[PDB]
Amino acid sequence: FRNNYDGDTVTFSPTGRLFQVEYALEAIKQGSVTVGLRSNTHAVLVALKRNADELSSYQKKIIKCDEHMGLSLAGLAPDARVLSNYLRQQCNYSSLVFNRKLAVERAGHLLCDKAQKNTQSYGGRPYGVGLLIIGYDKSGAHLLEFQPSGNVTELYGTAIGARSQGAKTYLERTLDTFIKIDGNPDELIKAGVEAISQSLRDESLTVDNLSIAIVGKDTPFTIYDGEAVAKYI
Amino acid sequence: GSRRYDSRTTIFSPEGRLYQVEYALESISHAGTAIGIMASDGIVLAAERKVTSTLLEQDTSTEKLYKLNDKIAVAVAGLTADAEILINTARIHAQNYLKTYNEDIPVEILVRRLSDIKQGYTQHGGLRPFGVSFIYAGYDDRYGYQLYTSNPSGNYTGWKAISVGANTSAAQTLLQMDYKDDMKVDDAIELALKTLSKTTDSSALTYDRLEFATIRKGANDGEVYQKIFKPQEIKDILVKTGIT
Amino acid sequence: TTTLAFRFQGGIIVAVDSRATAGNWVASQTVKKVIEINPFLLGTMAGGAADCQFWETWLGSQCRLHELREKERISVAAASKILSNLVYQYKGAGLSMGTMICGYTRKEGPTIYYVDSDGTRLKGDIFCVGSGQTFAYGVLDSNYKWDLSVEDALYLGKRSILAAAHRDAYSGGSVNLYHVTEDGWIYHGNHDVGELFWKVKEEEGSFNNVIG
Amino acid sequence: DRGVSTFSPEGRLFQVEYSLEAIKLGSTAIGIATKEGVVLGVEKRATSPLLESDSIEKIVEIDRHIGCAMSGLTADARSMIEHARTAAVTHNLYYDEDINVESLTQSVCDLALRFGEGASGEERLMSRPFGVALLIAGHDADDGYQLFHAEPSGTFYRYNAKAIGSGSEGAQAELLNEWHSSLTLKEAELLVLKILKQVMEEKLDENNAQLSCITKQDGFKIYDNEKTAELIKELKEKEAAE
Amino acid sequence: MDIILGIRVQDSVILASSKAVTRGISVLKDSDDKTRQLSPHTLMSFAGEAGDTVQFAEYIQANIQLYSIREDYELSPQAVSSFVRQELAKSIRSRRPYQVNVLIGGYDKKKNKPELYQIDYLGTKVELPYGAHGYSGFYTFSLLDHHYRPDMTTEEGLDLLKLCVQELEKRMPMDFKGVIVKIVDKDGIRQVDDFQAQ
Amino acid sequence: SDPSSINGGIVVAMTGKDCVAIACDLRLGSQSLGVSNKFEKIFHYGHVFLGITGLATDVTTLNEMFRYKTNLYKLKEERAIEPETFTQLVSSSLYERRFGPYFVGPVVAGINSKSGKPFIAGFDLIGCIDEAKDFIVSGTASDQLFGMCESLYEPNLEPEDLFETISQALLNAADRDALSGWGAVVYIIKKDEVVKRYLKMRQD
Amino acid sequence: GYDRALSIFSPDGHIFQVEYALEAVKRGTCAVGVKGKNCVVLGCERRSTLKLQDTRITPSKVSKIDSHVVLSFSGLNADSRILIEKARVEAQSHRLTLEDPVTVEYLTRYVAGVQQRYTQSGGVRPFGVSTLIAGFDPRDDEPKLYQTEPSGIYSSWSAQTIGRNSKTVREFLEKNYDRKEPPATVEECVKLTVRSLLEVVQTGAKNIEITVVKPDSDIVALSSEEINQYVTQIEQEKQEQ
Amino acid sequence: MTDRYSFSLTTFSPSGKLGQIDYALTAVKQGVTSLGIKATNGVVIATEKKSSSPLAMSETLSKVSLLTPDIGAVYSGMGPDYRVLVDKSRKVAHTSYKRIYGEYPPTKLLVSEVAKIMQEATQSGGVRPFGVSLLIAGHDEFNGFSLYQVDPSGSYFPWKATAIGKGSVAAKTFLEKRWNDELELEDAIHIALLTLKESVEGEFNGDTIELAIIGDENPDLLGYTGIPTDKGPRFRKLTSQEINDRLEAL
Ligand SMILES: */C1=C\C(=O)NCC/C=C/[C@H](NC(=O)[C@@H](NC(=O)N[C@H](C(=O)O)C(C)C)C(C)C)C(=O)N[C@H]1C(C)C
Repeated sequence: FRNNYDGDTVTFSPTGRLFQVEYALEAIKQGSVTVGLRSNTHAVLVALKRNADELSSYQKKIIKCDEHMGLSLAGLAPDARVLSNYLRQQCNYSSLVFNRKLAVERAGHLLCDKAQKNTQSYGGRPYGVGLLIIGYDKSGAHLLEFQPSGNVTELYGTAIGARSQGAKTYLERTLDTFIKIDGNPDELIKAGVEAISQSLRDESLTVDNLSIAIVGKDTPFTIYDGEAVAKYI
Repeated sequence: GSRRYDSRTTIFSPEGRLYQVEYALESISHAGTAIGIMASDGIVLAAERKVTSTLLEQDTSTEKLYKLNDKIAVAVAGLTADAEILINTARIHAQNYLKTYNEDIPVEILVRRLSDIKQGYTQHGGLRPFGVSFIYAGYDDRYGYQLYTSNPSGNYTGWKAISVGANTSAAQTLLQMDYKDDMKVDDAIELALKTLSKTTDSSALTYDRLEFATIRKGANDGEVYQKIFKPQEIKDILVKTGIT
Repeated sequence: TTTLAFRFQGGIIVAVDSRATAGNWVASQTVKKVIEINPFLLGTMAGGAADCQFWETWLGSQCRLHELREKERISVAAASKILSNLVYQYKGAGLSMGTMICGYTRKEGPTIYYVDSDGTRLKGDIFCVGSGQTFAYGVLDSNYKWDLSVEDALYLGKRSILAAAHRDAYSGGSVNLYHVTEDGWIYHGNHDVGELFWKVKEEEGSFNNVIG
Repeated sequence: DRGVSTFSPEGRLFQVEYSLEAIKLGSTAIGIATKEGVVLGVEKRATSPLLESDSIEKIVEIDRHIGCAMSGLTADARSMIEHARTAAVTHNLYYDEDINVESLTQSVCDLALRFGEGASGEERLMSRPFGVALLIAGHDADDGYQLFHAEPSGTFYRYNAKAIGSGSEGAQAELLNEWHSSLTLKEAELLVLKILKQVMEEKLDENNAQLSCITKQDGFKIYDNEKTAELIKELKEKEAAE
Repeated sequence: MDIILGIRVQDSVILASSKAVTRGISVLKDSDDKTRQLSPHTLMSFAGEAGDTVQFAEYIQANIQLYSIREDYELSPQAVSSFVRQELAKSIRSRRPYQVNVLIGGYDKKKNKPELYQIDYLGTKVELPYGAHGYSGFYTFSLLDHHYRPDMTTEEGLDLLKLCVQELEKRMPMDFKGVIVKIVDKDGIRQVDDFQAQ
Repeated sequence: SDPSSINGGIVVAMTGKDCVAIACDLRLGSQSLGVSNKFEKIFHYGHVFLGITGLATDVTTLNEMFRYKTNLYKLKEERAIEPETFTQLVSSSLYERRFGPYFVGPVVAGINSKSGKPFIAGFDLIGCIDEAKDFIVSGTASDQLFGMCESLYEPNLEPEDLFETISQALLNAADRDALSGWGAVVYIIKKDEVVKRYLKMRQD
Repeated sequence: GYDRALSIFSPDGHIFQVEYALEAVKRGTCAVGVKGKNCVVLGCERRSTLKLQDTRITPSKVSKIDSHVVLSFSGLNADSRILIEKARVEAQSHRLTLEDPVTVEYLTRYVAGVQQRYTQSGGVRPFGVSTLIAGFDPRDDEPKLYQTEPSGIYSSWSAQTIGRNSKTVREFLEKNYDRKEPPATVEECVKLTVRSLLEVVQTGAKNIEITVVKPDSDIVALSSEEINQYVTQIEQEKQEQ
Repeated sequence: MTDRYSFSLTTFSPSGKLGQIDYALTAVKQGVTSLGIKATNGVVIATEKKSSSPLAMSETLSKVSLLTPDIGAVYSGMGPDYRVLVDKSRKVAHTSYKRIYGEYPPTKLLVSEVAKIMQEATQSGGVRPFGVSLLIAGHDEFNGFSLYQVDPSGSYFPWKATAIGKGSVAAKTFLEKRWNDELELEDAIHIALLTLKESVEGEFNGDTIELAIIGDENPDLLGYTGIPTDKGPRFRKLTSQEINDRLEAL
């Protein structure tokens, strides 16, 4: 069965599925967990960084795209670089030409359409990475979940990666609470760290192992690593 | 997409062989035999017309001997259509050389070019190779009379006597048996007809099944002459040599 | 502008002025008309500042790549041809540069190449390039000998730029000196014409014309 | 067959994975970083006594403050080095400063995924991934001495010590224990030289192994046989000492 | 312009080329060799636009050398000149044409005869007993038209040049700083190091 | 200035009784400077002759082009090209460079081997075919040539007579043109044989 | 148009088309090169599957890239031509731009790159060729000998052989070539080469061509006799025992 | 989109055969019989109009086509392939010959051009060979009258007479008997009609047969007067009427 319809993305399975996209989608589940959540004043990203040896470094999971927008990845690191770079250009273009900050909702539509192009044309491969985008624009704080299938969604919070279902349930439970943590970043971040910890198993989150980013009202998107995140462990 | 139907005509076998080149050769092996014999005072080209008939017009016909230059000609073994494509590019190449240097193109230079074209269809393009093998017979003031051979692979070599097409093994053996360095053109002419006569799959070697050409330095002049025999000229030479 | 480079028993001498003009306006008196391609390679500038300064820097990059690639310092001849061929690509487009590529390699010894935006490339012992060239040639030609103490040659070069700075309205500011030996090039200071002229006048008794 | 950029059901790119296999067959290469500099060591591995061993170049210079070692199909690394050198020199021409070691690495990694038969993202022209890994080592004012492992996947990591090639898994295991944040350049040299000896089928001498280092003061240098040989000796003695 | 002279005697071709290189107001060099050897028995002298001059000569050189290696043979002088004409002929209709004039002197080891070819930037080729590019012609063409014989020796030829070079130093407005002479013959190409007083 | 006036030279063709003649001067100069007196401007491919006045480089180029084309034509057609056909080939070849033409004044002369009829034609620089039954003139002294021909010429001259006539037309025309002369050559063409003669003329 | 990835990785990390390219080499006639203390010699065997050729015109196996460097090979002949051309072209180009002929190492690095390139470019198969390139760098007397293969890998050798039965002749060379003391003579160097070929050519003075390269563009190919003689003086060495 | 079929669709099999060409030839065999006969003063080409429906108007479809005013063609095999081949053939006679020399191409050369077009569809990327074989008959001043056959391979040969399609074997034999080098055009036309008869099952009249010839010049068919050297086209397609009048003396 499947074996006859998963050789590329230009083929539908007898049931209407696109396996190559689905396999790509799998690369994400195999990636390190990362969480995203937002109040009305801020949006926060929390990610678990993974290392190779103990002689190695911890691969970065958060990327800044503009002063008001940024994301966290799960899956193929290269693809995240490609996509985030594309998002940087779109942000940049919106400013240079229209002197306008690219709306998060729009950034999402762009990513979706860019991804979609590599799922209907022979030769291309879908992107193998999931992205959580947060930003503060003219309509406030936002959080988006991007999938290689092209599906981009706006949420209050979410998580992607291995054991991610843990955190996602927590947030889906905490909702009414954190969505009101306005005017208090340290509280939203703590809620974020508590969410991600629900997806732990191997170890516990350390200092050169945790990564957090935040954007908000009068807060340019900034990443925190190492001792910078110590006050949250 | 397309990948599914791609034969991949340009790949190595686990043995390091070029499938298509091999198969192309396999095709050539069933083509009318062509023989080239080089003597001290000239060269000889002889080929057996594959598929003939009472109705086939022969005075108008040509399927194995083509004039490339005034001092160069080739004998064909394989797909005529494929051969013509190459032959024409060859005629053009010779004229270009002439235009650039105001000198007739040296025989090997023309052969290397054609061989190179072939070689290409072997390394890139995804297209099939030309199912052709040429016996080149030409003359220039640097190496005098020369006899060359090129095949689907894109490789070429020089010869004193050589055959291409069907029954080459048999033909080669017979030539290897009676060829002698000091041969004279007419000697070569006979050896040629004899070999064919012995390898022919037909009953008798009649003129209506042959094409003949000679590049001799017409003594009464001092220059070289190319001559493709006409039906009757082949019919005559066929009697003299003793095959009537 | 005045730039000169010459070969002698003790290697190569390179001297330049430092004035930049935009028409008759004096833009600067402190421009570096000598590009240090590397420890053994120097380039002089004449013509358009931007053109020389830019392309000669670019040359340095090309030389460095050559050395990484071939594991060896590039030859003066080759360095000069990189510039020569590049400049020829733009022939007719408006580049303006009278250049000197000078260096010392074990295989070539002291070598000087003249390269202008015309596509002209020449090897020689003496070359004076710029609006002040003739003036420098006047002094240099009639005091040059193959046997000059590395100290005398240095002064002859400096003095030649001095002559040019004086007569040429487009030359002036200060003098920048260099000495090139197989060990590499050695910088021999920046001499402001403001003080240099009077000093030379008084000590040498020349420029007897000017009122002192 | 199957596209050169097809995903496996596990979410991996076949060609990249297989690429990694060819690298496991490569000649050992080890990199150790210390606050005194980074050391790069490699197994020559001549396939015959007639092969002039010093014509084996598996440690090359990117720039004066960046050098790198390779493992796997080494012919594949020529263009990577070219690109790397060009990037390094170019950054200097445009910014009048040295290229950061990490950026240089990131640049090399960006070529990595530029393969395919027509991938919808730009114009990736290269029929297959590279079949070689790299240990890029250098120093810059921003993050001092650094060691990077760059793979055909396009990803790269920073290591205090890293071994790639045929004996990697084993040698890495050793490095895990041997390495400590106070190692000296000298110590690192012997450590590399030692681990190389343990994994090499051949009897490690100054002809089938090569050392090199990168220091802020003298840049990237490749130890000449005479120098390395004496380090070999200096090692035998210390070992035979206990 | 520069002085480019060529005279084909009995068993050789002699090329004389002014040594001066002047740029505007100053003569920058007095030892310039306006020549390139295309093959062991083929020499080409040139004059014209500042950049194109050498660029074209070296380009032709590279090609003739490449042909030699590939064929392990040396093209006849006639053939070499025909190649050169074709190149200039293309140039004349290109975006930016080579402004170069040349003289090609070669010894045809086959025919065993010296040959002189004159070719301008337009691709105009002519074979002559003697030729010249620029103004030089206006003086020498009648000098040689007078004192010239087909069977002259290389020695006689060199004397004929001396005659020409003198007239040029007498009537030409510029100081071309003397010429560099070269002889192409059955044994190849050599320079007459002693002409600055021969 | 005028490219067709850099080198100079003239060509002229004439029809006689079962014969055709075509002549040319031998000058190749550069403005006032005479450079070569051995620059023949007549060529032939098989039994078809082609004279070409104009810019020397193009004269050479066109000859090399028509040789190339006539050679391939023979290899494919298995016969030598005829005057009429060649005229067409010359015309289309020139018009192909309509907006950047060769600066030449082509003249064709020959006898149709199948009909034995004499043939001559002239063309402007972009191919305009002028097929005359009496004569064709070309070159920097074409005005003079027209004057000579229009008077001297008369139908069906015998080879020996046509030769006198064409030679006198050429000779006297060239002597009034500063850019023509320096020697002439004349071809008398008959079905069987073709004779070539060099004329003795002023060398100034 | 055509850009199919013909050379790709397989599960075990192999690139079969490249490997199969080597197989083509293994099937090619033998080629060998040994460097003396003041010269390098190249030897090649001539197949005999057919014999009635014209050796005058049949293209030989040792090719000149420039006047001071030569290249021999084992594998597909058609392929070798394309490499030899590119090399000769690069040679002239290098002289034109650097105003200096290529070093043997440079020329080798170039050819190797062309081969490597054809192993990771779409629409093409690797060269079924392996080469031996030798000569003397401009103004240098230290003999140079290098070898390249389909993969794009190269390196220098004191002596090396490629082609059929190369395994054998390499053995002979490994126990007959002393780096400590290289064939101090052109003669003794050319002898060692013929000896090594005799291990596989099985008596064929007409099936063995030699080429001697000396410093300063001194390249010459020996005749059947000159060669036949070495064959003679060598066969006696044996009998005399 | 974009044709990704840049590779050959016709390749060599281990036996040395080029399948697609073989198959194409097979398609030709299945085709309706067509033949050609060269006389001493003309050539004739004919075939059967196998109307594929009694409601179709066979006149609106010609199997015998004029390429140049002295060259005509007929085929066997795939009608649509032949049609586009005829257009290409008529155009190439212009673009590659008449526009250069101001005269129509001689038969062998035009045939040579058509042949090439077919050869290319045998090696080019993404295509199949043409499923037809042609019989070109024409006349040129230096070669007189000629008859040619062009196969899907791109090969061509000159004939005194021959037939292709369904009953080619049988027809060829009937021609080898009746042909001689002294036939006058009318004789060939007759032999033609006789040969064709055998290959025709039911109706056999000027409406089910299509025949044209290359013979004398037809000034009457020129369309204008005043230019001596322009004497008219040698190609002429017989009319239904002309065919029947002949069948009466058959
Ligand atoms: C050497 C003096 C000269 O050799 N020649 C006189 C011309 C001077 C050029 C240079 N100064 C400049 O180039 C000035 N910039 C300039 O002219 N820019 C152009 C413009 O029109 O704005 C551009 C290139 C179209 C400015 C940089 C002073 C000068 O002073 N030349 C000196 C020496 C080489 C600096």
